[PDB]
Amino acid sequence: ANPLVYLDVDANGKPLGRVVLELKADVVPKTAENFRALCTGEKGFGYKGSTFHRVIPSFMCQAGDFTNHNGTGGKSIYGSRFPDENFTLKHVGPGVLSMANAGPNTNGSQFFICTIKTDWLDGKHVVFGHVIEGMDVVKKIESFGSKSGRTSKKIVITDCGQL
Ligand SMILES: NCCOCCNC(=O)[C@@H]1CCNC(=O)/C=C/C(=O)N2CCC[C@](Cc3ccccc3)(C2)C(=O)N[C@@H](Cc2ccc(C(=O)c3ccccc3)cc2)C(=O)NCc2ccccc2CC(=O)N1
Repeated sequence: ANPLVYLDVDANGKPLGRVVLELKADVVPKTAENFRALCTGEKGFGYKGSTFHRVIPSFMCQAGDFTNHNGTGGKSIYGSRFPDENFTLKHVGPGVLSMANAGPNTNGSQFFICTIKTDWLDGKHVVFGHVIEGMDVVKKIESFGSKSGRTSKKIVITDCGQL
């Protein structure tokens, strides 16, 4: 079965709730495993305590830069980056979970959750999961974003793991 993982998120130290994500290990096993292991911290590093550092209304909420917390960093469980596994799954609508990158073959740890259909990212960002519960939490995160992506409050993944 595809793994389910969670992100528990605060805004300014106030809980927003839990996002439940299904990882499509059937289609993108390697990309799904990276995210799963970063949620559990099993390699000695991962998402716990890091932030949603770029949140753009009517676009997406981006997180996972646990080295620099600013969108320039992060790393994968396989090394500093790994190639795009495939582009099979598409940016079909809100709730899509997809890998951030700095161009081709630069997947590390940064990821995003879409709040609209981001079809122009098809073939450029590897989709690997979807929100199955807590989309309302994602909408709360989105409400603290801005056109530049700078957040109005400190949005923190206080805990995460595998369900
Ligand atoms: N209301 C409606 C609004 O509609 C507007 C629509 N806007 C859209 O379509 C927009 C239009 C185009 N602008 C953008 O690309 C926005 C870019 C942006 O913010 N920075 C700020 C952060 C830094 C930069 C540049 C930089 C500087 C140093 C090192 C690396 C990059 C630029 C970046 O690029 N960092 C990646 C994140 C990442 C991910 C993984 C790694 C990594 O492991 C690694 C990389 C290399 C070697 C080893 C490891 C590093 C960085 C970033 O953030 N990628 C952008 C992104 C992220 C998620 C989803 C999509 C998109 C595309 C987008 O945003 N496209």
